Amino acid sequence: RWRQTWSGPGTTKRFPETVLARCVKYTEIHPEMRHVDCQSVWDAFKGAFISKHPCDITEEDYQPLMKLGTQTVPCNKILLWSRIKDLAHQFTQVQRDMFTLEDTLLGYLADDLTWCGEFDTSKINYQSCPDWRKDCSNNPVSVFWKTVSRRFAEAACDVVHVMLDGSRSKIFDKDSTFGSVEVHNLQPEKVQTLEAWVIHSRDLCQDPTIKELESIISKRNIQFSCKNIYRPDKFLQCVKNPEDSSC
Ligand SMILES: N=c1c2ncn3c2ncn1[C@@H]1C[C@H](COP(=O)(O)OP(=O)(O)OC[C@H]2O[C@@H]3[C@H](O)[C@@H]2O)[C@@H](O)[C@H]1O
Repeated sequence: RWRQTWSGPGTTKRFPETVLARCVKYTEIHPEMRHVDCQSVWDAFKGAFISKHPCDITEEDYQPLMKLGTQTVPCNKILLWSRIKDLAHQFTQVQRDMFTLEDTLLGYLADDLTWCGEFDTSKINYQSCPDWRKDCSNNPVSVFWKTVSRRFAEAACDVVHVMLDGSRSKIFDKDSTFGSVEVHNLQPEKVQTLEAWVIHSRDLCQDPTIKELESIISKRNIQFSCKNIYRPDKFLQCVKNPEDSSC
């Protein structure tokens, strides 16, 4: 009452209604998902975490949802990112030069939301949810993202791009979802090159954590490439209008 069970913020208000509406909106826009039944998608989502202990969630819990959300993405146009979501989304919005995970049905449904249930009750917990660090890593949100990020990385081919935040302490972070899940699930048989865009001065492509990334991916038999983006404001402007003196 004046203290909560878990350390993290509770489930987003109107969670059920929100997921359902996002599904409707997504399926009206994208024609190849125009057949999906959103009620059953919701049912599948619910079934992954309702009445389950929010610290004992597994990837199998989410397989019904994964099956319903199966989607073909252009394998050579994938954009990954770490800790730099705003720029990555503004970029893909211009002319769909690339696809991020949130441009998929499943990524779109869950983006920016929090959720969890309770053991031996079918109630949603609007009070609090497990914190990944203080409480447990096997919570419904962390497990959802690990499962979908894995499959998304497995679908990539040819040249794969990643946006990284050059202002952070660790530009490449081995403990992030990109560093711990996506880099290890790219398929060397299909992926020719990983190219990083370091968003800002110095040559950050010489930064020690970037040399670590290069070494990791080279040892997987994948080529590594890196570019500095010194002025992200100018860069976005060039994407919208490559017809510019500055560009
Ligand atoms: N889009 C997305 C996402 N949205 C929320 N979370 C997440 N994790 C991963 N991704 C995808 C994976 C990668 C990397 O995303 P990252 O920034 O490196 O992840 P982090 O470690 O900083 O997230 C902390 C916390 O937030 C969620 C995670 O589950 C975590 O619990 C992107 O390309 C994207 O496709």
